[PDB]
Amino acid sequence: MTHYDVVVLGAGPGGYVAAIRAAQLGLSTAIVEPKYWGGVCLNVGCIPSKALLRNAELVHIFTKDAKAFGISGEVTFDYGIAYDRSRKVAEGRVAGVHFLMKKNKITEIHGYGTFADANTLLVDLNDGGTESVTFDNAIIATGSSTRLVPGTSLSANVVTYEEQILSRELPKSIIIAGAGAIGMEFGYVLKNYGVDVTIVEFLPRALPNEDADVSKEIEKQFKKLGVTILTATKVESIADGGSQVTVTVTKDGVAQELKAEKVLQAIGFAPNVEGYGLDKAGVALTDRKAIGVDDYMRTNVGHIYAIGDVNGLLQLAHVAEAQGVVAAETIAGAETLTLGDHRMLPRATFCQPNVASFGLTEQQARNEGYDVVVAKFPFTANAKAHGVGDPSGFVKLVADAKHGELLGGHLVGHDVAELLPELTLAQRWDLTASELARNVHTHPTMSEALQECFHGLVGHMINF
Amino acid sequence: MTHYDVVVLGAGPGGYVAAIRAAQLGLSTAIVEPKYWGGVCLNVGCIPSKALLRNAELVHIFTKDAKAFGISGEVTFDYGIAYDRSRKVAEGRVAGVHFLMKKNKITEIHGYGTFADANTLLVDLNDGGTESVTFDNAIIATGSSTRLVPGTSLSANVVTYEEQILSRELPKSIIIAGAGAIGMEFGYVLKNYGVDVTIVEFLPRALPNEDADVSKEIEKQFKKLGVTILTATKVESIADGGSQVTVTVTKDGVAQELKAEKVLQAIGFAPNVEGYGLDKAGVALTDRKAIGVDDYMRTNVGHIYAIGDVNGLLQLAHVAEAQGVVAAETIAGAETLTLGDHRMLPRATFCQPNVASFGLTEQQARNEGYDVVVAKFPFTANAKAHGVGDPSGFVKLVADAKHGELLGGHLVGHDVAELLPELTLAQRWDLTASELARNVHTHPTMSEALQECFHGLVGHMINF
Ligand SMILES: Cc1cc2nc3c(=O)[nH]c(=O)nc-3n(C[C@H](O)[C@H](O)[C@H](O)COP(=O)(O)OP(=O)(O)OC[C@H]3O[C@@H](n4cnc5c(N)ncnc54)[C@H](O)[C@@H]3O)c2cc1C
Ligand SMILES: Cc1cc2nc3c(=O)[nH]c(=O)nc-3n(C[C@H](O)[C@H](O)[C@H](O)COP(=O)(O)OP(=O)(O)OC[C@H]3O[C@@H](n4cnc5c(N)ncnc54)[C@H](O)[C@@H]3O)c2cc1C
Repeated sequence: MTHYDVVVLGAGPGGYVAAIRAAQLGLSTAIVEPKYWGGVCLNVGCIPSKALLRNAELVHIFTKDAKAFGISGEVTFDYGIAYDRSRKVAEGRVAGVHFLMKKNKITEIHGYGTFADANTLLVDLNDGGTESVTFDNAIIATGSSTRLVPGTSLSANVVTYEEQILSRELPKSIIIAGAGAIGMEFGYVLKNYGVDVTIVEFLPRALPNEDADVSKEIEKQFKKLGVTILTATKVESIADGGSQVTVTVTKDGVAQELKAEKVLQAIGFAPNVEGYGLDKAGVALTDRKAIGVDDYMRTNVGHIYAIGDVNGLLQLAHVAEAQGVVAAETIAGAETLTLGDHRMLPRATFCQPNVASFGLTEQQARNEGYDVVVAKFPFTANAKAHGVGDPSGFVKLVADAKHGELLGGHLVGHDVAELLPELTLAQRWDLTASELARNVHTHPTMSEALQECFHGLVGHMINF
Repeated sequence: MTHYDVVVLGAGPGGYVAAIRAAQLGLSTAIVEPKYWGGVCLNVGCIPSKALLRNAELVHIFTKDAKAFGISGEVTFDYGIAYDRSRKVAEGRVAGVHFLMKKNKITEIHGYGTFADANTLLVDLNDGGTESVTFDNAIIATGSSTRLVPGTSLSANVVTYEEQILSRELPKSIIIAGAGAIGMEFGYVLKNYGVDVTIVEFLPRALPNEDADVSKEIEKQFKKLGVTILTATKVESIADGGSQVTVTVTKDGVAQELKAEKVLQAIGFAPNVEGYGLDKAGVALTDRKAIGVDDYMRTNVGHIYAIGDVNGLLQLAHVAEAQGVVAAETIAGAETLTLGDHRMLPRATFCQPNVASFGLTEQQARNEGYDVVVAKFPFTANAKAHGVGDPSGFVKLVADAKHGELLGGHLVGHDVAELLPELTLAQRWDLTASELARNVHTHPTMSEALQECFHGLVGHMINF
């Protein structure tokens, strides 16, 4: 039936952006989405959570630091309003997507898509109808879905980020499976609102993907916040009894029964790869059930690309958009530039203090065989940190002794997730610590912490 | 009979930092300071003021968005406590300075220095003594002082940043002369604490040194705050009546009276150049009554350098430090790098929303015959901005069409002062919009605004 130069499956951060880039390159484009315009990110992930995170932060300040700031008076916080605001922000962002589609003359198709042929797509319109769509190129951005603990299932008390982020009421207590960004974030929010929070992690450290120093620090903050985190603990089963939930866990042989009114499943996310004829299109998967892809987001099938979480490279919004652009451009044959080693891409957990990082960890760089060089500067020695009321955290940078090329960056502190830009730019365009050390940073700011690390990397730090 | 390889006048940011770099380079160093160790910045400038801006920010967040965040109850902010914190933060930084002086084996000389020769310094010790010190090199970092309005004088109710920032009690009202960073910052603090603030600016724009777009925006914010700003108005005279101060001003060829309990004078700062025998050393001044220097902070006298506000290039703390390094490095004969066109150096106003900028403004870049290219991006289209509860402001970039080289950056919004690093690094190391547009930014962050501008600079944006 209808035909288009390019058709994207999914309107998440990766899908709607790849669609825009395709449109900007003069390519007839259409996007197929049945539910979430803006994907999980805008509707029930990035956007809404960051809103709640901010609310939780203020509850923290006007509580634990009220006296330190000369604040008096009895004050209370209604999570309901927090919830409502988060939904409003999301709602506004979603509206933006539809605007962008209209502005770029991108055709929207409201329904579920299924590959019938290598260049045909059968769509189940949300109105009940059904239309066939031919395409010379296709971009799969179907995202991913939360992976539950083997043997367990979702119920009224055992939920995923989705059902939890849409709850206007909070439980008296909760048990979170997974100490990843998403798990830590909910822990921060919930705890700040009076919910007893226990976080269980199979690996030996919270935020295991991060550098060991970062994990150790963020664990200090959470324990200080009142959150109970259990590492090297394995979740055996989750039994929802109605009045409460019993999660059996094991650690070094000993097994105990943890009970809470609710349990959030967040151990990981597995790409959505089944149910829409990926096999009929010819697209192959990986040993990890992820869509195989090359440096150009291209799949085993030439005209079919896979971007976003569906390829499991780095399940993060900005990555999905980045791959989307690389997908569209390469399709149009226009100038593009592969992202390269996806480990060099930035990431951040938005609890307070923030956790931001990129590249390899100290240990990682070592095992890799590089001539590792490390510099670490505490925020207790930063003026801005003291002025804002959060002197915690630090900036740890990793480079190679040869010419001083950055290998990675690991930060923890007040909104440090904004300090990554300079680092990645330098690593991507080969700017050594020597050049970084000659860049003047405004005073007084958190960024100065980076400047000192640049100095400690090259020669000696000044204000330390 | 004491002699040193290098002698530093003034212990402000540039001073003590210069002394530090010198020591690190194995140079016998001594620093002369009679009053403020850490200079105006750590004692009554940067440091203390930033802390006060943080308290004011929290007062603004509550009084205006308390319900928007679901905060219920009535609280009170005690400025006296805010004041006490600012002093603690300050004394902490000062104490740190002495630490670095000892750590680097730098000799502290407590007293006022006066030149007698090009290699001899007479010192009026604070203990009443009077000794002399010789040197092979000298670094003049005597900072600046408040330039009063012609014909006016200081008094009990007519003060400068020093008396103001050091007062624990607040006035019922105040008139601030000068809409520069310092003036605007004080307005914000005082207003948020219940004071009736009126700011008078000779020029037709607040923050006239910034880009017109930024000035307009910041002017709108302050109006909503309740701050009265009179631009294109000249202060004719200030009469301290004891129980009331009268400020005669002229706007539209018509003189009129403005009255308040106090009046802050902050129209500008003049480099400290007299009273310490600069002529005895034979150091020349510019037509602006500032110590002349070359790209290496070198004065007309070969072994005499001047850094900081004293040279009036760019009166800021990071600038002073950066110049100190170049100075000390040049003396020691170590590899260095000139800062270059000081106009490209970053600056920021720490009121909320912040104001951050660097390089040329749009109009300046045009007047200088550049093939100007601009890219603006609003924060209302930024996910993080909504999450934080302040989508106001924007990011304006200006570049040259030749190769997409950056000429200037002008931002306004939530703590945007932390977003300059990437921009100045690129401008300093010939990275263009094209390389900048290929740098992925963590989502969702304020820095994503930069990323959009980069795109709209190389061609077309994405989320707008
Ligand atoms: C609570 C939470 C917080 C997060 N916080 C962050 C953060 O701070 N930063 C960050 O970078 N990432 C964050 N993430 C992750 C981020 O949301 C994902 O990385 C991102 O959404 C992936 O984008 P995507 O476009 O690949 O897919 P998704 O956004 O998952 O979108 C896929 C879309 O495709 C549609 N679809 C699927 N199959 C079909 C089909 N067959 N036909 C038609 N449509 C289909 C779906 O309905 C869906 O809307 C967070 C996630 C969660 C759950
Ligand atoms: C209220 C206020 C807020 C500010 N906020 C900021 C901000 O947020 N960010 C920013 O970057 N800048 C800010 N500034 C500006 C910043 O403080 C100055 O740019 C910086 O202090 C200049 O450093 P300096 O070393 O040149 O001189 P100063 O710090 O002024 O120090 C000069 C020192 O020299 C000493 N001295 C003078 N003559 C002699 C002599 N003959 N012998 C011995 N010692 C002598 C003095 O006693 C003094 O301590 C602010 C300034 C004020 C007033």
